[PDB]
Amino acid sequence: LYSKKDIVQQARNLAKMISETEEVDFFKRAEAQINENDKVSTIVNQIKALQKQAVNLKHYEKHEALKQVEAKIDALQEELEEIPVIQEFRDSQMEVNDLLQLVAHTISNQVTNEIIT
Amino acid sequence: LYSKKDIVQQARNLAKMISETEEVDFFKRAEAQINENDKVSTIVNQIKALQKQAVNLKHYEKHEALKQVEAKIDALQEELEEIPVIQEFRDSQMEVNDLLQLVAHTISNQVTNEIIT
Amino acid sequence: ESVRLQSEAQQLAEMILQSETAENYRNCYKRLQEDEEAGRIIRSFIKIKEQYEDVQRFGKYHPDYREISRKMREIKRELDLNDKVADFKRAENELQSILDEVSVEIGTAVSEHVK
Amino acid sequence: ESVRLQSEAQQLAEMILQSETAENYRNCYKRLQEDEEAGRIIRSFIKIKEQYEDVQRFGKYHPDYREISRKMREIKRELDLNDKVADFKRAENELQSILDEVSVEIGTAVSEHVK
Repeated sequence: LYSKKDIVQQARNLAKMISETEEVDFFKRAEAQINENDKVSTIVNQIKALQKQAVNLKHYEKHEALKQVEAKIDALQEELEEIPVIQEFRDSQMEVNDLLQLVAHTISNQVTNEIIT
Repeated sequence: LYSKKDIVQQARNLAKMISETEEVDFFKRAEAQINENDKVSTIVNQIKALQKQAVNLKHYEKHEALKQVEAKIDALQEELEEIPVIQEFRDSQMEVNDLLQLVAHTISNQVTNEIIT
Repeated sequence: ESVRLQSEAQQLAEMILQSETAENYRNCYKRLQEDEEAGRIIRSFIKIKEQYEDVQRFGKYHPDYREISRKMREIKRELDLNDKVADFKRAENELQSILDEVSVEIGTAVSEHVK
Repeated sequence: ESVRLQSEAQQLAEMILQSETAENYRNCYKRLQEDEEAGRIIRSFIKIKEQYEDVQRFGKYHPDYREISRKMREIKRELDLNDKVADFKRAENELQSILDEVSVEIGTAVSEHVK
């Protein structure tokens, strides 16, 4: 019989064996290209400052002012979501997630079927 | 303005006005014919006794015996559900329920729409 | 024979509509709509809700699964303790009760009306 | 290149399967299946559940809406306090945890494996 430490180790290797995949490898590659992109870096800092300005407009109870900045932030995020480099990232992330899900499922399903002799 | 007593009275009349309908009138009529039926009266008393015998088999810890009677009760109810006189009743009950539902809905929906001027 | 039911259900509803519970519901909603910070909290809740749901369907592997879940819990707690929100949510239920006591009352004098 | 993943996920699962948590889950289920009064309660719960759901979709106007709802609550409370049931439901979760700690572990050394 095995303890939870044996099983957590066995899993930590499979996790590396999962980092050793096309999918994960693609992910890091799209991850590289988005902060390298100085249109993305522009918005993530434009909004970063706009977010900090909203903290002040919270203290300074100003309905119209805080929502002017709020409407400008939310729209700038949606506009940032239309950049193809982040569009690639969002997909690769999902593809990685699916493999992790599939792996996790194949495991629980073997266990849940085989458990009762 | 009206108190909850005014509104509960106004409702109690509409309730009578609902008892003054084809639907409710049909219901009582099918209700009459099922206890008048001495096949239904047979099973409802056959099972009534079988149910009381199960109380004894609860005290007297007897797996096989209590489930012999249990399997005989559940099947006798399903067999009772196949009687056309109760089949009629079950439908008329649903038809009455629908009018009550419709009435109740038409009321909440008027209120929920009209409430905000 | 048919209208006699609609007309009375309309009276009953128009009664509920010009009842104390209604005139209150109204004023509480007006107080909430006119309130701006309750608005700030509400607009936020709207944004976090969507984010939460997206992450929720993405699964527990998502980077901000833990965070967005806290952000969700926390914004709710801001509505929960906002007076104008709280006040309206109470006013909403008082009315919902009026509606149900009526629904029950309609059902009672039909069950007993058989005997 | 492909099998290398299945084979290791199968090892990990066969490990969980011959783990202390599994051998327990097994024996608790055997204890429950062999138990007869837990069976009496379970068979009942099965019947009440169906009744409850039927009444539930019929709406609050149903004659036994209140009753079947109590009957439901009460039978649950019989399972809740049945030792053999309780014991198994705990054993079920211990295993479910093993599964999730594993799921998390797979996800951790992928998030950090980027750096």
